[PDB]
Amino acid sequence: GRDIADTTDAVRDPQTLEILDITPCSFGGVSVITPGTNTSNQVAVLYQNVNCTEVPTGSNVFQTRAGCLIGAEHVNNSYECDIPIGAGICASYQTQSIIAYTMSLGAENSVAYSNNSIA
Amino acid sequence: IPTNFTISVTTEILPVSMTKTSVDCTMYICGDSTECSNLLLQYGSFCTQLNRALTGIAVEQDKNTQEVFAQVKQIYKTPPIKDFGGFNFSQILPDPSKPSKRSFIEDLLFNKVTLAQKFNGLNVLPPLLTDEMIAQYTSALLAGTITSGWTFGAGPALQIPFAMQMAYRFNGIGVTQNVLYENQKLIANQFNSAIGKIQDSLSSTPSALGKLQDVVNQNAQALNTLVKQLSSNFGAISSVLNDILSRLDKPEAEVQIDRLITGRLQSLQTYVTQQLIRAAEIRASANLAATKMSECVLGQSKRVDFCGKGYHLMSFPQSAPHGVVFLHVTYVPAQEKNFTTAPAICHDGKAHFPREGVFVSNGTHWFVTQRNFYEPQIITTDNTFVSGNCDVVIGIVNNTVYDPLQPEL
Amino acid sequence: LVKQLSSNFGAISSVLNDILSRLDKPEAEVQIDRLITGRLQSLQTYVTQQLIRAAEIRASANLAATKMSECVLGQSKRVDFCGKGYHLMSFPQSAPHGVVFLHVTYVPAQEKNFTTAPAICHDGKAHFPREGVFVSNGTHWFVTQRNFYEPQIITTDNTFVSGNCDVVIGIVNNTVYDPLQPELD
Amino acid sequence: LVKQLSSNFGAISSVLNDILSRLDKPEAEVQIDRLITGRLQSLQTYVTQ
Ligand SMILES: *[C@@H]1O[C@H](CO)[C@@H](O)[C@H](O)[C@H]1NC(C)=O
Ligand SMILES: *[C@@H]1O[C@H](CO)[C@@H](O)[C@H](O)[C@H]1NC(C)=O
Ligand SMILES: *[C@@H]1O[C@H](CO)[C@@H](O)[C@H](O)[C@H]1NC(C)=O
Ligand SMILES: *[C@@H]1O[C@H](CO)[C@@H](O)[C@H](O)[C@H]1NC(C)=O
Ligand SMILES: *[C@@H]1O[C@H](CO)[C@@H](O)[C@H](O)[C@H]1NC(C)=O
Ligand SMILES: *[C@@H]1O[C@H](CO)[C@@H](O)[C@H](O)[C@H]1NC(C)=O
Ligand SMILES: *[C@@H]1O[C@H](CO)[C@@H](O)[C@H](O)[C@H]1NC(C)=O
Ligand SMILES: *[C@@H]1O[C@H](CO)[C@@H](O)[C@H](O)[C@H]1NC(C)=O
Ligand SMILES: *[C@@H]1O[C@H](CO)[C@@H](O)[C@H](O)[C@H]1NC(C)=O
Ligand SMILES: *[C@@H]1O[C@H](CO)[C@@H](O)[C@H](O)[C@H]1NC(C)=O
Ligand SMILES: *[C@@H]1O[C@H](CO)[C@@H](O)[C@H](O)[C@H]1NC(C)=O
Ligand SMILES: *[C@@H]1O[C@H](CO)[C@@H](O)[C@H](O)[C@H]1NC(C)=O
Ligand SMILES: *[C@@H]1O[C@H](CO)[C@@H](O)[C@H](O)[C@H]1NC(C)=O
Ligand SMILES: *[C@@H]1O[C@H](CO)[C@@H](O)[C@H](O)[C@H]1NC(C)=O
Repeated sequence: GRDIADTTDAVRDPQTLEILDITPCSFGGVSVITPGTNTSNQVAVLYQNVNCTEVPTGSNVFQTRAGCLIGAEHVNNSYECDIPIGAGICASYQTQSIIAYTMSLGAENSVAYSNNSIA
Repeated sequence: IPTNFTISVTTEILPVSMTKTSVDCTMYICGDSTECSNLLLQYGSFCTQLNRALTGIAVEQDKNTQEVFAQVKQIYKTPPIKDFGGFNFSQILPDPSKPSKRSFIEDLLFNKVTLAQKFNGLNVLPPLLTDEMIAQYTSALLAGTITSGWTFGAGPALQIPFAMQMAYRFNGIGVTQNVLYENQKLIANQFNSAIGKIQDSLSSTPSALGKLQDVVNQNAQALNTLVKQLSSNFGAISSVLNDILSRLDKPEAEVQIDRLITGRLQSLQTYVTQQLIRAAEIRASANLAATKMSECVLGQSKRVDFCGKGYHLMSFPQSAPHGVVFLHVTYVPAQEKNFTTAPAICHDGKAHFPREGVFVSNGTHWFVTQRNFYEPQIITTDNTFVSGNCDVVIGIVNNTVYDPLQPEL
Repeated sequence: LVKQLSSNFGAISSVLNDILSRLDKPEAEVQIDRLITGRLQSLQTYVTQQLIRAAEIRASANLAATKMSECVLGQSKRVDFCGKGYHLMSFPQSAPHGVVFLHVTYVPAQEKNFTTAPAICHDGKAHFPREGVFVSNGTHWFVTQRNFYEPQIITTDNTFVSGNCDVVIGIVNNTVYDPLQPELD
Repeated sequence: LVKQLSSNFGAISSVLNDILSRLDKPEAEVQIDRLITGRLQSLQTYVTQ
């Protein structure tokens, strides 16, 4: 066979004459999420664009849109972006570990709008 | 001098960001071939140079988005009672019934722009801010400008009635407050219609968002081109690295592999070089968009044709896939009338000049008018001033200046 | 750029003197050509990057020059062009490879809510404020400037009249104190 | 860009016809490929600038 560009993507077996599809093994970029080494030696590792079922720990494992994040503790809180990860997710170091969270866009406010009032 | 006016809304489209691509240089060139990888190392840090160049711009793409948006320290909400003096913003305000919390118009923008995925060492990184987050910033800016005018762009957000806010914006273009208040229904109606017309403009005028679609198309073409180059076979016996390795001996393969490496190095270097140049173009666009955000959303600019054609009153931002859309609200004068004029009037031997206005003639009588709207008034000492005699002004005409106080004696 | 000199671009060694010392003409020529191609490409890459980076700096310099002209040599009305707040002035300071601007801006504080209206009705006429806004502290109406509360008495010298009061949405009844009355009496 | 054409980028001659005339097929191919690389480099340089 052949893909839109190149590579067979499929072959016919010479003895059974069956067709097998060939999918390249999973891969992706690996990045280290760290505070300064003059602050802490604990880091978290992100495997980019992979599933949580891949990369042969538990508890400190969170799946995000950007890939599989291992070593950071996910919380339901929000803060200013510190170490940006992607898709609204970022991490920060607090004291005694690395925390993963959805970033805040700022404090909320509501203007006391009225047809007859000004400030 | 115009006796009427039209409030119109124009749409401006500006790109803000690119696709945050990344490349595994070794995987692109060598893949899983150990022999090819060892040869690649002979080219030094080339592989790292490309990684850093692409990373640089990948980061820049979030910087660009953050500069255009995130111009607010607080996220402002829209009041539960939308009494804005008759001005209907329902098409630009977020629609709560949808999970994306987008405005009606924003959905049109996202639906019109169109965004095989084989991984050969090439990949794509997500934006730091999500579409929902951008919508929240857009909504904050919009809620702010509707309820607090430009005050939120300076310090604290200070509440003001929308009708009075417009009065300031009209005054800001040289048109007195009388014009708004006495025509508020007309103005609100023209505005509401002008906004509704946006839907037709975006629905038709096919595609419309050419600028944003072109950015997407260019990035997609660049990646597709880069992939296709793998098949070129740059002087080597075979485009397939495994085919060379399985057919030739070691030193025999090395001389063929070097050719594939050389060509692939050129292909990657070319791709990155172009991305750096395109990134600069987008950065400039983002800087312009950010400039406009600050000058046309957080205030009213006096820069001609910088914020739509006509006299600028206000604008509203809307999000878009890889950019920002500005809706510019401008004042354009209409229904011109021919009047006879003069630079000054000769009274009791003294030359009278108009104060914040111009002298016009009805044919039999002279009046003071404002510019950009006729609204005439009788000539008195309150709307004129005196400087010297009447023998120095060229084109000066005769007339009486009336009742400073004489009726009250 | 320097580290790339040590790279052996398909040659037997990355040291030119070594190639020249150990090989004769017909063999050295080949090894040398390999290093030339590699080094030339590395240098071309360097220059290309410098040109692109230079463009970024040029744009920054153009912005800096623009800002100095508009922020230091005058007062700008461009929002957030001179930092947050209303621009008063800017003081430049030198720096190693750039310029630093200290932007002085006016930022309003400690706001209070007042009752307002677009106009006042007096003797059937619609009175509009001149260079100010009508406010009320709950019992009395005043006219003040927009950017700093200063409640002045509403008089004929602070207002102007258009037409009647049947066309204004939020007009309120009040008295405009014509300053001539006490001068006439 | 034009002057770059009159250059032997490690080649025996800047002229393709001379290469084809003087060398046989398997030898000319190498010299031609060499000029192609050099001349493409010149076009890439021109366009980049
Ligand atoms: C090989 O030939 C045998 C018959 O001798 C047949 O049954 C079998 O399916 C063929 N293919 C394979 C994979 O054995
Ligand atoms: C490391 O952190 C300490 C905190 O007290 C600080 O004094 C020191 O200068 C820092 N060193 C470096 C290299 O940052
Ligand atoms: C991971 O694999 C499981 C298989 O059941 C699938 O349901 C899940 O959606 C996958 N997650 C991602 C991020 O691909
Ligand atoms: C905190 O996040 C976890 C994620 O699994 C969730 O199960 C839990 O309910 C959240 N707690 C609160 C208070 O939202
Ligand atoms: C003034 O605004 C504050 C903040 O919204 C509000 O709490 C207060 O009740 C308002 N006072 C009046 C008189 O509107
Ligand atoms: C201005 O034009 C509109 C139609 O566009 C009309 O309805 C309105 O009455 C006109 N106003 C004046 C003062 O003529
Ligand atoms: C705004 O326009 C929409 C159009 O569908 C209409 O349904 C809505 O009632 C209008 N709102 C106001 C306040 O006029
Ligand atoms: C003003 O005079 C010019 C003379 O050419 C004429 O064309 C124009 O229509 C007139 N405009 C009005 C409003 O009468
Ligand atoms: C304005 O012009 C008309 C003729 O077009 C004239 O009848 C009228 O009296 C003039 N206005 C005044 C105040 O005289
Ligand atoms: C305008 O031009 C005409 C040309 O004949 C001249 O007679 C008239 O005096 C001029 N008026 C003014 C104010 O210059
Ligand atoms: C204007 O008034 C003066 C008063 O002395 C008179 O002499 C002059 O002729 C008048 N001009 C015209 C055009 O009537
Ligand atoms: C403010 O309100 C008080 C009554 O609470 C009133 O007597 C006073 O005149 C008003 N205006 C000023 C400037 O105090
Ligand atoms: C303000 O809104 C109320 C209803 O909430 C309405 O009765 C009142 O007339 C409005 N006043 C003005 C000036 O719009
Ligand atoms: C007071 O204001 C109301 C507003 O509806 C108006 O109807 C009424 O005539 C005004 N009172 C006087 C004496 O004008």
